Amino acid sequence: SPNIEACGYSDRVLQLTLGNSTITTQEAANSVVAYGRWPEYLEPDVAACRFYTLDTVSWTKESRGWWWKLPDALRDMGLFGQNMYYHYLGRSGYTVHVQCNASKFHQGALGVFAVPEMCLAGDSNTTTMHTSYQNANPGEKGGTFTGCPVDYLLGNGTLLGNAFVFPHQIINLRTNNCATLVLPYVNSLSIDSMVKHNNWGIAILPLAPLNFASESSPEIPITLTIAPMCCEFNGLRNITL
Amino acid sequence: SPNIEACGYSDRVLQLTLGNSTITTQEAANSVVAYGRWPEYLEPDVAACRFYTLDTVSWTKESRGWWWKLPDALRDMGLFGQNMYYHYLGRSGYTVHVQCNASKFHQGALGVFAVPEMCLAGDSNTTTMHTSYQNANPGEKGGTFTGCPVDYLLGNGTLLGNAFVFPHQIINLRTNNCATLVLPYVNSLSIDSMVKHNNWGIAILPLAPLNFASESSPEIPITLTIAPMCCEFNGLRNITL
Amino acid sequence: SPNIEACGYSDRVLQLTLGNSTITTQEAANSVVAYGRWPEYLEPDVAACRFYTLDTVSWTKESRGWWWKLPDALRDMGLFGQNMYYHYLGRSGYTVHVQCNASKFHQGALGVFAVPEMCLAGDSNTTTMHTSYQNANPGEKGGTFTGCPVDYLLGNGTLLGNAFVFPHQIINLRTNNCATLVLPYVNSLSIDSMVKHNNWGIAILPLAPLNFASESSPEIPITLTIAPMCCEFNGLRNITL
Amino acid sequence: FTFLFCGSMMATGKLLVSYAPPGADPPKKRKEAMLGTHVIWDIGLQSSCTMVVPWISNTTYRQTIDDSFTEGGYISVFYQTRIVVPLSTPREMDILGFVSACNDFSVRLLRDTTH
Amino acid sequence: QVQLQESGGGSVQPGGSLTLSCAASGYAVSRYSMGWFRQAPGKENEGVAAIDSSGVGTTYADSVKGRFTISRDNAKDTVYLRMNSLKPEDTAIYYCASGFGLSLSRYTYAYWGQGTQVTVSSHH
Repeated sequence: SPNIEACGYSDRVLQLTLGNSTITTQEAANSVVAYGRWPEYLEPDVAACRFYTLDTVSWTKESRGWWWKLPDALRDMGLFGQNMYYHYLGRSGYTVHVQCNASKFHQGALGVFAVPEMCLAGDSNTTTMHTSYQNANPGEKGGTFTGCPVDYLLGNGTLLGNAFVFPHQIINLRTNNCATLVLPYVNSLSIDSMVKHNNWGIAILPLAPLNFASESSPEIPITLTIAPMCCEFNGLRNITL
Repeated sequence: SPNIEACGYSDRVLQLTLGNSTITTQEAANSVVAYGRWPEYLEPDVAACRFYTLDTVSWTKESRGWWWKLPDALRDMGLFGQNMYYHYLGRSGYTVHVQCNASKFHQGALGVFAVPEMCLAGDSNTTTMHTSYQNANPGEKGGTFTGCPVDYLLGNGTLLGNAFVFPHQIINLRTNNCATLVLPYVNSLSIDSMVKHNNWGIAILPLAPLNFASESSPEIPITLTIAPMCCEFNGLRNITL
Repeated sequence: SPNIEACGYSDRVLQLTLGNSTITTQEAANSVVAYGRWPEYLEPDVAACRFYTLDTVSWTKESRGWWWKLPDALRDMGLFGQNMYYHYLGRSGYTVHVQCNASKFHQGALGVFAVPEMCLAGDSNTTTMHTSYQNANPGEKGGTFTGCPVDYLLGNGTLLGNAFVFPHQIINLRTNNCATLVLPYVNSLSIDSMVKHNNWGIAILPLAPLNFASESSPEIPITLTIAPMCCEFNGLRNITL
Repeated sequence: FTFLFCGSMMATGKLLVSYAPPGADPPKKRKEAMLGTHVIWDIGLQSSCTMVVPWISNTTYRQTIDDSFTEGGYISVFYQTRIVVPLSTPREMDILGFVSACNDFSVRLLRDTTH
Repeated sequence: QVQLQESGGGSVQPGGSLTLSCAASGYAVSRYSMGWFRQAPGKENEGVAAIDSSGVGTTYADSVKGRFTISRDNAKDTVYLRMNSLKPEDTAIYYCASGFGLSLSRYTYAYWGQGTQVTVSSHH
């Protein structure tokens, strides 16, 4: 689906500086808008709309994959976590940026899938949700697939090969080191409870296995930076403390 | 100094609504600007510039008085307490509003003194500060004078009778039920540490004793509402949590 | 429903003089039109359209309430009682004026409800009317509620709390000493028999109990003055005598 | 929410009516209630007090059914001070409460019951 | 909607104790809290003990402070009133009610009960 061929190596470094935060993107070009819709409006504004970096996870030959939930992931991130927790409402878009660096000597391909309403493994259609609020919500450390989400079934009862129906990019080691996904707010309502319902599902699975020459780094790292876009919350409620 | 005679009873009720907060002032008129200077600028703005009510204290025939510190008092008040604590800097003015209600049957007079750099009792000029950070900073509950601040010495080695040199109003039961003091930021520096240094000193002492007829309320209550005005803090520091 | 705040005490005395009669109203302002309709036409005119004072009733801590019927109440009042009795027809509006005076030392709240077709207690829906023509028609002395009209059921099988659906005012001792209700003619017909059918139902119940300080008046009085407005009767019948 | 004070003119004091948006724990201390939308209602000045409950909610149409813990504001008055009394008033008075919808209030899917 | 029954009420002795309990209906006691009011015959409702369900922190009236206890079990759907060192005044018409929480205030309680009478000084 993502049959692109930017350049291959590295050309120019253009750093995104949104408020206090500062990413130095590989370039910046090769970004995918989900369904062709930029996030929009239906209060820390520019102060709260800044990319927060989650924890770095280790990609090794045996990795099955990883998954995250939005808003959930960024529930501990300063200004965004707060306005999220001190409001009954909240809707917001996201700029997902997944960086995966290596060399001219590694190989493989990661698929970064952004799935709306990504319910995970519990074939119990006679009842979704299932897994306790704490299990389904792993926050910033994220959850992992296994050969409890089954990788080839994208952990939801649907063969991986078709996951390309959801917006996505493929980080292919020989081409790009970054994937960029602008995801607008997707839900059945104008605005809803951020604490209870998870808007999107960031999925990253080994579409090709990792292979390094002779002896180098035994494993390589991947990073996810997520930025809230057009975030509003109603209504200035409690300020407990 | 405050030789005024508004009306006497009650005329019109004009409520001050600054953001989420809502006071219904006795009237509003009869306000004193300290040294004839309104507060001014050298970020929750209108959201953080709203009157927060401190705890209500009981005025009885034996009361010696009460005292508070600014910023200190409002250190626990939502948006203002936070921006105060998450910043090395901070300067700000205040609208002090002290309400003292009774009837046509009570009598006495309270002096509301606003003293800049109001150091309290420790004749040790060879060393001010003295009283541990916790003692000198009683926050919202406030401190009390005694017949350790001595009332007639305004608890600082200077005879009360002269306290009228500092800006002040006198709540006289037969005339007004409210005192209003717009106090600008007063310090030796452009902007300083709010946590360490106390800008003003709100003092309330029985200038006349309280007297009620036959049998009524054994005591009457007084209330202090304080509003931050033109508050800035530098610089977006830590967000610990 | 009647959330008003005129002044509180007394300002100006403006006396209503309609013909031979003369009321000296507390003021005059704070009058409620029933359903927003002034009385109107579909023969002693200005001579018969004058406020007649009914008997004064005593409001005490144990009062359950009082009730009256219109036209019924004013059946003994000179020119209006006569044209009422010497005619098969008759329709007419009313200016109900209930005065309740005390001091700055009494307390409580009276609800003056004006109920159209106010049938009273006889849960026998399989038959209203019930109570003999003489019982249901107590004329000028009026009828009383009890803890036979039950107070909280407004004596008609409907919880008092909702009585505010009918036009009404609340005489609240700290605010107003008078209630004024302009009630137009309300019936299923253009014009009907005044002797047989009762148009309205003046209800006055203790919404708050009466409380006087130490020792004062053991009870306070309330007064109802009612004025016919736009009264026509058909047709010059018998003049018996 | 409108409240009419029915206490002896000559008395004073201060009260605080407060709101707390859907979800939050019932604010048990003044200090808490003080944080949410609230109005300081002076007894002395004006006998009546109106405190509008804004429409703060998730869905377009708020559920009017019997749900587990629907939210759901919190209108509650608090002793800002403690009642001042003149000479010898009974010292105990009441306040009444009134509720009403607004022009922006609507309803759908005509349901029922009768027995 | 919810109709919780006042259990444990009986005529005991001065200096004694008595356990009281109220079982849920309509909802699981756990969301609303539960408390007790002893409206002494001919006097107003009188607050004694209150406790929050999903956030245990007890509140007692000063007239019964120290001596009286209150506890909860959200799993058995019942609220436990432990009245200790009972005296002759402690003879009232007891009541349990559910409110928000956990705040002995004449009301701020919804569904009440039938009224269980504990005549402490039963012997003369």
